[PDB]
Amino acid sequence: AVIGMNEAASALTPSRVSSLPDTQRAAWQEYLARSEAQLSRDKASLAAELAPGQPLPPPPAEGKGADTMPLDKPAAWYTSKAARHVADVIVSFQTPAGGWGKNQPRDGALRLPGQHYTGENVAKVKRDRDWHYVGTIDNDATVTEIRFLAQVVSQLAPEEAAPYRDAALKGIEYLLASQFPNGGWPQVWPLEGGYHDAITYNDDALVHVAELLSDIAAGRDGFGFVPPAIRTRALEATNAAIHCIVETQVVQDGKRLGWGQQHDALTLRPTSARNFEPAALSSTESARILLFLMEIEAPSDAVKQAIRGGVAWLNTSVIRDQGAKPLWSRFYSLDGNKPVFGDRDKTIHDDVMGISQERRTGYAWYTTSPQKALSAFTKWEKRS
Ligand SMILES: [Cl-]
Ligand SMILES: [Hg+2]
Repeated sequence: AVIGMNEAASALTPSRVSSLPDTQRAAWQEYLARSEAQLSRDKASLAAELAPGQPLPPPPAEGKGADTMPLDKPAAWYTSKAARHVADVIVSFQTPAGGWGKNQPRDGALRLPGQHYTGENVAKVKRDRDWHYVGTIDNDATVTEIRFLAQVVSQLAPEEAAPYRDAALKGIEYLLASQFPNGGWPQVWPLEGGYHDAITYNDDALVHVAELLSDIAAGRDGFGFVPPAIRTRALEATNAAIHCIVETQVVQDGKRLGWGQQHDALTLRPTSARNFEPAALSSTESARILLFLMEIEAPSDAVKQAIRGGVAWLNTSVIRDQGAKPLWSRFYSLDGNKPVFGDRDKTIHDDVMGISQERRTGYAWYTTSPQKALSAFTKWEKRS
C-alpha cells in the first residue's frame, strides 16, 4: 500500500545549466539571464507606480476567471460595452513582461496604480511583496486573455482597437520569450523556480500555448492583424513545441507511452510537482497531448509513432468496471505501469484508501477523460 516516496522537482538554475554540454546550452544561460532580467523589470515597474509612503491598494479580484472571458459568444457581443470593459480590465492587468496571472475575474475593476497584477494577501496591520504566478499559463491564464483580446479586435474598427491589439502582441511576445531553448514551456515565467520550471503539460498549459501560436501562425480567430514577421515566429515556435512533445514521450524500452504532467526542462523525464504529485505517466495529460498531435496536418512519421504509441498504452492500461464507463488512473507507475497515488507527506501509494481523505477527496485520482483520445484515434488512423 506504499510504493515509494515523492521527491521534489528541480528548479532550472544556472548550476544545472553550468553543465554546458560543450557550448550547447549557451542558450539556456541566455534564457535564464533574460528571465531574471524581466523578473526585476516586473517588480521595479509595479513599485514605480506607488508613491513614497503610499499605502498598498487592496489585492485584486480572485475567483473563477475564464467564465468572464467567454470565447464562444456571438459576434455582436464583442462590440458591446460589457466585452469592451473586459478588454480594458485585461489590458490593465497585463504584467510588464506581457503575461497575466490566473484565477482573476476580468469583469470587475481595472487595476489601480501600484496594485498587484495577480494576487497577494491582505496586508493586515498590528518593498517585499508576494510574487507567485505573476505570469502563468496555468488554469488557462495568458492564453485566454490573448484570445479574447483578439475576438474584440476582430469586431471593432481598426482605428478604435490599438490598445487591445498592442496588449495582444505583447502577450504573443511573452509566450515567445518564455519558450525553452528546446521548445518546451514553463508553468510560470519569468521563472519562479521549483516544479514551476518544468515543461508543463499539466492542465493543458503547453497544449493551449501551442494551439494559440498555431492559430496565430495561420492568422485565424482574429489574429489577422499580426505582423508576418511575428506569425512566422509563432510557426517556428509551434514546430518546436511539437518536437518537444515528441522528444519527451516516455519510451518504455522500445515501446512508446504516456507523458506525465511535468517534465524536467533538462532531463526531459517525467518529474514531480506538489508533495502528492510524484513523477509519473499521466492518463489525462497524455490524452490531451494526443488529441493535439492528431490535429496535425500531414504528420511526420515521428509524430505518427508518437500518436500510435500513446494511444496504445492508453489501452494497455484501462479498467474493467468510476466503473461502468472506461477508466484510467490519473497517474501510472513508470515502472511497471500500474495505478499510483500519493499524499501530502511525500509518500507514494498504490491505493486511494491509503491516503488522507483530505487528498482522497476533492482531487481526482481516476478518470474517464482519456476516452476522448481513443474515439479520436479511430477516425485519425485512416487519413494518415
Ligand atoms: Cl484549412
Ligand atoms: Hg523538449
